[PDB]
Amino acid sequence: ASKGEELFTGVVPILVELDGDVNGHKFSVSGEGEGDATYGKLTLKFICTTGKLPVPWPTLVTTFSYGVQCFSRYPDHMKRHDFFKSAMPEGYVQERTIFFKDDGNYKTRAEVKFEGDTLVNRIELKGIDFKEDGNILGHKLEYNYNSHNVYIMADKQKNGIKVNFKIRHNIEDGSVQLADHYQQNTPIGDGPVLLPDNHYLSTQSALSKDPNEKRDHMVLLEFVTAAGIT
Repeated sequence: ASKGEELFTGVVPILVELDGDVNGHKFSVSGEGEGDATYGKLTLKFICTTGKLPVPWPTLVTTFSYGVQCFSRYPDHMKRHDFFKSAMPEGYVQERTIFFKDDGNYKTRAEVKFEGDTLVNRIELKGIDFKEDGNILGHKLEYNYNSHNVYIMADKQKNGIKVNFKIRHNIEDGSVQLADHYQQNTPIGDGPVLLPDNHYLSTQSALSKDPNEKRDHMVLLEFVTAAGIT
């Protein structure tokens, strides 16, 4: 019904690459998996290629995925509102500032585009102002994830979208660390893109470990479905 969709009818290979620096600590992670937009589902495995990840794995989930929202299932009646797939194959730039409450912040820039037959997400991250005793550099986060809604509005002026949401990360003492996300997506290409009416993406994630894997790693399963328009 609209072009770009067609790239996503089957199961699509995903490549994720991140280079980061948090308070001066540098690290890289690579990830691979597959996305099925028909079901609204992603499976990804991430490996820290530089040793042991210096921040908790859960703090990077939205950066890696929250990272490939072109795999969202859009119900037929709101397929006119799917910015993410409409920007493909050329892709889009995704930028965020993520504010951890009472702590530092991540600033990220990513490019999400087709390189051949695989969808690749290449990311740069800088984090600063983190306390060495805080929930993040202290590694007090539980290894798990909650459900969140991700709110989307068009930004007519940038030919893109603005996205806001707050992540609730469970701390191992029973409290919650809030992570306020501000996001901006703009097409890499020249062509028209679909600028949406306000809606949101219902997102669920589950984190596990491959018990055969000796590297520091995260396995991520995620289900994402668009909603909010009648």
